Amino acid sequence: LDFLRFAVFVNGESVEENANVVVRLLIRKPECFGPALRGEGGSGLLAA
Amino acid sequence: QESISDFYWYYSGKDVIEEQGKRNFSKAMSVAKQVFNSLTEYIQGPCT
Amino acid sequence: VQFLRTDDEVVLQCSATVLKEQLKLCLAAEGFGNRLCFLEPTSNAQNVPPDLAICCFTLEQSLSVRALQEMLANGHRTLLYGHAILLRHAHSRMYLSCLTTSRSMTDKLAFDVGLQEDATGEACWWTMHPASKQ
Amino acid sequence: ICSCCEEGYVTGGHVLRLFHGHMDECLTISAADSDDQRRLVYYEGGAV
Amino acid sequence: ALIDLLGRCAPEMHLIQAGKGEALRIRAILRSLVPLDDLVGIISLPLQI
Amino acid sequence: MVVMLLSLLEGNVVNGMIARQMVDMLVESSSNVEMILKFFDMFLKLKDIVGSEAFQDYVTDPRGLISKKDFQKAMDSQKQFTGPEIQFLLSCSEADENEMINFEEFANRFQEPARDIGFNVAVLLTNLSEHVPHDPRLRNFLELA
Repeated sequence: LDFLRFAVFVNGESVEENANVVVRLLIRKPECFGPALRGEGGSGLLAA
Repeated sequence: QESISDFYWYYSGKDVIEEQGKRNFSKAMSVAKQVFNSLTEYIQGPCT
Repeated sequence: VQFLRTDDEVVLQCSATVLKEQLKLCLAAEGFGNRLCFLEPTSNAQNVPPDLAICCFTLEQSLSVRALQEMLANGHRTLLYGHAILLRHAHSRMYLSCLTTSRSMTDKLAFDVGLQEDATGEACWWTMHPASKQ
Repeated sequence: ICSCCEEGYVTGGHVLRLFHGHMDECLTISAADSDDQRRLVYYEGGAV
Repeated sequence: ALIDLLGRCAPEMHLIQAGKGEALRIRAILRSLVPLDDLVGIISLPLQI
Repeated sequence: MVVMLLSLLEGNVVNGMIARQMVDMLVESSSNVEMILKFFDMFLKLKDIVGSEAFQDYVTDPRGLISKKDFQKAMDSQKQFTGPEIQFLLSCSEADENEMINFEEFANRFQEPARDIGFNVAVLLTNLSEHVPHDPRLRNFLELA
């Protein structure tokens, strides 16, 4: 996640070209978000 | 063909083509010209 | 072989292995009333007949994605994997669309698919993708 | 659904009228809220 | 770090004011993944001093 | 492209299968071929209308050019071009301070670069027409070209 942050946000401007790709790859695999934010049994940020 | 179609369709709204788009189109159509000349040669004789 | 084209009425079907059985079911919707699409069983036709008047979706428009973004800003074309299409119900004469109403409770991100009264925006348009690697 | 269908000739998924004999007479269930619980079948004629 | 990356992939203010469809969709996905309640509740979660 | 299509049609029998597939390709791109042939046709007719003498009575200044409105109404008066065709001619024309369009330059700008492709297209259409004689689908292509 740290490397992804550095890959996206540079010089006080988030890159659209890489941000869209990063969020697309994040959403095609909801397993990246861990036990929370899961499709079922993910509870929430508060519970986690 | 699909790549040139996509490139044109992106440039369809902008009636004025940038110089970068012009040179990119030129090198693309040079590749297409060479492929077409390769096909002619493949079928230039009456090879059934 | 038999590549589907524009202006072809099509039923969308899928399968579920519940209780070691093959449903081979298909979606349907009653547009005037319950706009959201609901799956309708298709197996056991000899047992109970399936209602097929609400399963017909005609491919009114077929067009690429880059053409889609251009046409958004603005006969029988064969569908290609990756292209956009505009399915429309037959009885309802309303276009299939991803309704923004998140009715689904199980999957928190699941917008319930339904029927839109008019084909406006990207919600009505849908894009196919080749499931098989071949 | 449309697989080797025919136009101008009858097709599956169509809705039509089965005129018995003359076109004045037509196959039809019953009148509205009839005493047969709308289950019997007849060949009524006229406005039907 | 995950919430940082999401709000850090979030689209630009000028893109939102231009009304770009992809920017609005990315915001919609993020707002679908993380609600305002979870953000405020954890922000208001007790923090031992 | 047209040379490759001709090489496909090389050594083709009358009502040949490859000729029939070529005609199917043409009628699948029917609108596209229509606008390509139309594009060649409008500038050929533009050269002819530049040579015509009524259009010389439409040119006014001794600059040797013709105004935008004068050119538009001359095009409509000869009816060599429909309304949108004259609009597209105005789009491709070189506007001046007086709107005095260089008709000579406008006519011969596309005369030389399009000569080879137009000749190849004519060769392809003649070959297809004479090797698919009973082709009403190709009749409209021939009459538009």
